[PDB]
Amino acid sequence: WGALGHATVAYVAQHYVSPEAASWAQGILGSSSSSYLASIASWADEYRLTSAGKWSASLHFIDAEDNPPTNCNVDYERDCGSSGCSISAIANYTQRVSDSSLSSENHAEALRFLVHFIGDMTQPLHDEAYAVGGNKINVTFDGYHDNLHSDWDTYMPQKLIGGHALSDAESWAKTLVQNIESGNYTAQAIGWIKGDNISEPITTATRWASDANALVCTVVMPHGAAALQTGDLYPTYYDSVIDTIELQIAKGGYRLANWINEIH
Ligand SMILES: *[C@@H]1O[C@H](CO)[C@@H](O[C@@H]2O[C@H](CO)[C@@H](O)[C@H](O)[C@H]2NC(C)=O)[C@H](O)[C@H]1NC(C)=O
Ligand SMILES: *[C@@H]1O[C@H](CO)[C@@H](O)[C@H](O)[C@H]1NC(C)=O
Ligand SMILES: *[C@@H]1O[C@H](CO)[C@@H](O)[C@H](O)[C@H]1NC(C)=O
Ligand SMILES: [Zn+2]
Ligand SMILES: [Zn+2]
Ligand SMILES: [Zn+2]
Ligand SMILES: [Zn+2]
Repeated sequence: WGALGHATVAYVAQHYVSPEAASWAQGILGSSSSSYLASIASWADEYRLTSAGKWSASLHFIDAEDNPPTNCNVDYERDCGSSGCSISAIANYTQRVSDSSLSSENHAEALRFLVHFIGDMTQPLHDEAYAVGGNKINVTFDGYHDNLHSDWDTYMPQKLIGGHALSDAESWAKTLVQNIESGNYTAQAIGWIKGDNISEPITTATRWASDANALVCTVVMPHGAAALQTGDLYPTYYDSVIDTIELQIAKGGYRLANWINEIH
């Protein structure tokens, strides 16, 4: 996800963290603001744009080597790779935030990374190798020449909401929260975190990856890529996927809240 998506996942998480957990994260982040998690949700993307951070680019995704749309599957040892992936990064930093030998700012870095990666994992193209996670699939959306990946990360979410300011993410999170507590997602919500255990970060994260990867075959490119490079994707393709985007942003937020609560 782009900026709006990351901030939204964070605001949703802020709603579900216990009051005690919310004070430990605020202490660790050195900020007691109303946007304590949301304001740093995109830090990892800014970091990879620096020479110091270039090494971390591969942590934002897992290139599942499957065969969409026929067969979608994730395999940790087959797909993670030599330079790490989102799954190994979840394990690394879950352990580092609560390590007593590390420094305060080592803890702040780990938390900032967790806030980000738990969200990135729900974007289906972040769990798929094909065409470089869809970046090579050139398409037309709303009259513009984008690529599949950027449409899922940024353009479709912004088409729905209308902007990427923190205030936009705050309002989107509000509707999502309503739906989880008293709406369409209420019955589903518990299944999003069922089984998640901080003492089993690899098994847990692989589960999150498989859940998102399955959508590549059924929703992202159910009829191959050639079917997507031929007309404008709005409104027909847009209409068929926008419900899934909201669902994935909500899962990220709910899972992040529960992860922080368990760690605390
Ligand atoms: C676990 O997290 C640490 C902290 O971010 C990673 O350490 C960085 O590793 C890169 C590449 O080796 C170095 O260039 C950085 O300078 C390191 N930073 C620090 C603060 O140590 C570490 O590589 C991560 N390990 C895994 C397996 O992902
Ligand atoms: C995709 O890439 C090539 C190069 O731009 C182009 O010839 C083809 O028509 C493209 N598809 C669209 C939708 O541009
Ligand atoms: C988490 O993992 C350990 C097993 O290693 C277990 O004792 C604990 O009950 C597990 N389940 C939850 C929900 O924490
Ligand atoms: Zn992202
Ligand atoms: Zn992306
Ligand atoms: Zn990212
Ligand atoms: Zn509530």
